[PDB]
Amino acid sequence: ADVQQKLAELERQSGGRLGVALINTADNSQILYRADERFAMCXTSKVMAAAAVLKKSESEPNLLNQRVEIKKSDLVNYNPIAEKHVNGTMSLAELSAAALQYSDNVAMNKLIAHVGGPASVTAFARQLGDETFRLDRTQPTLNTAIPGDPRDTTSPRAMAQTLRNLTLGKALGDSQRAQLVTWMKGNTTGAASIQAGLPASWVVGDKTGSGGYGTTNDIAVIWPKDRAPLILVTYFTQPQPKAESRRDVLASAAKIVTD
Ligand SMILES: [Cl-]
Ligand code: NA
Repeated sequence: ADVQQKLAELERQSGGRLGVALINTADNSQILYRADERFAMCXTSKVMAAAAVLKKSESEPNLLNQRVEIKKSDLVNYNPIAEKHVNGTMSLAELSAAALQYSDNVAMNKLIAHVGGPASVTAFARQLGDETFRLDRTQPTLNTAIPGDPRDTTSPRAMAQTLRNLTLGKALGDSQRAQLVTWMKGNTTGAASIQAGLPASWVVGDKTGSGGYGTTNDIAVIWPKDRAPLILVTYFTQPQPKAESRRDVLASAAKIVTD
């Protein structure tokens, strides 16, 4: 009740729309706030794309070593890693790491294309038992985050459950699960988001997202000191098309639900 009041107060002060789902594996409990509403995933969808490639690799041993050409025509709006590799190749492992750890747009698009496109990523989610996730578009258009638009959305509840399956459950084989967790623990983009609301000693693997309407997102697997792990999804979006980022809102939500 108090956690619910605190999240409602945070949402009101922020001016936007906040979605939270925490799974605490200590006691199999959840803390939910707008957890069945849809939110634009933005960058957070790259976990599903990378997981689809990892799943494909379970029946294609050297898949992660497969080379992918990077060309000027592949560049999109945010290419921090791929821009360094234009006119050469990157492996699927390198693209997965760039997508997950730097939010590289080109890398996401190569993962999407490899597995057959947005509808194939969505079909993979369905195979896992996630009937909420939808990836409709590639980068950069999947980030538009227009209010009322269901494209490229999921709910906090569904994303938390799916992230739990991918990182702590059995969606992926042991090698592939460990690889996903290692990639997420090496993320470089999340220090101001969920991590900023947790004690410094806790270990986090996370994936952020951002987009139009000031959309600011983070999804995380969290190992608190000497405790069972948590899964936390914090999704946030705002009324104005050109609203600025609000990573502090995600940090505040994380602090509220883990205090
Ligand atoms: Cl505006
Ligand atoms: Na989206």
